[PDB]
Amino acid sequence: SKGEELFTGVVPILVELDGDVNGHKFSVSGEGEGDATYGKLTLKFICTTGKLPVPWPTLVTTFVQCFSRYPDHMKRHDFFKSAMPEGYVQERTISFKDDGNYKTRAEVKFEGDTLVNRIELKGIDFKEDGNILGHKLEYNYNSHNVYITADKQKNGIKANFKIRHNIEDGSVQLADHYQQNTPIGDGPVLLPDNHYLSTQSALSKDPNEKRDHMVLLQFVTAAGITH
Ligand SMILES: [Mg+2]
Ligand SMILES: [Mg+2]
Repeated sequence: SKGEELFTGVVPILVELDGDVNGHKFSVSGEGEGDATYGKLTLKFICTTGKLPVPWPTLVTTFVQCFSRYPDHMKRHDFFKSAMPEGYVQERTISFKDDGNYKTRAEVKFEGDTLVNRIELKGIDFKEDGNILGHKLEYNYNSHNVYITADKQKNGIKANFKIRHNIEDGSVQLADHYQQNTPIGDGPVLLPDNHYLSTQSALSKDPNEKRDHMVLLQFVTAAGITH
């Protein structure tokens, strides 16, 4: 298909986010590459405004599910690649249990041969010394299942999942995710049967990088459909 064919090799990625969380305004730029053949992502993000005012882990899901590996027998269920190159809008509400929420609106599309994710993020209702604004979350990341369903009147998809952020005291900060995706272009997209994406992520630091930053290595496989 046109869209899937754009992902058979290594594709460079750019991420650009502007955020406002409880009036703390910040921006992040990221770069790296994806290899959807292996479900593989490598990205490095820089906060360009100084110190990031929320913990890096809380932004991982916001910072390109077209790089998930869809098994061959599941090709017909890959909405994300089918919207390319024109792209899709991706919107979420991320509800941090007993704390505030993020609302995000992003557009994921090609600019030339580069896959771009441009995001606007708004966070409200955060506690000044909760786990987010108080920076109480460990610098690590768990493995999740992203449950996808068709959203036929939008010509797109929805997703619902729970992200678990470990807290430095050993507890966990839940971040409920609700997601909607809508194609931007006029080409045919794929409306999938129910399925999920199996995720795993590893966070690290670049020892020579003195700006506030995050290095992310991520592997994602679509699953839940046998034939
Ligand atoms: Mg720049
Ligand atoms: Mg079917």
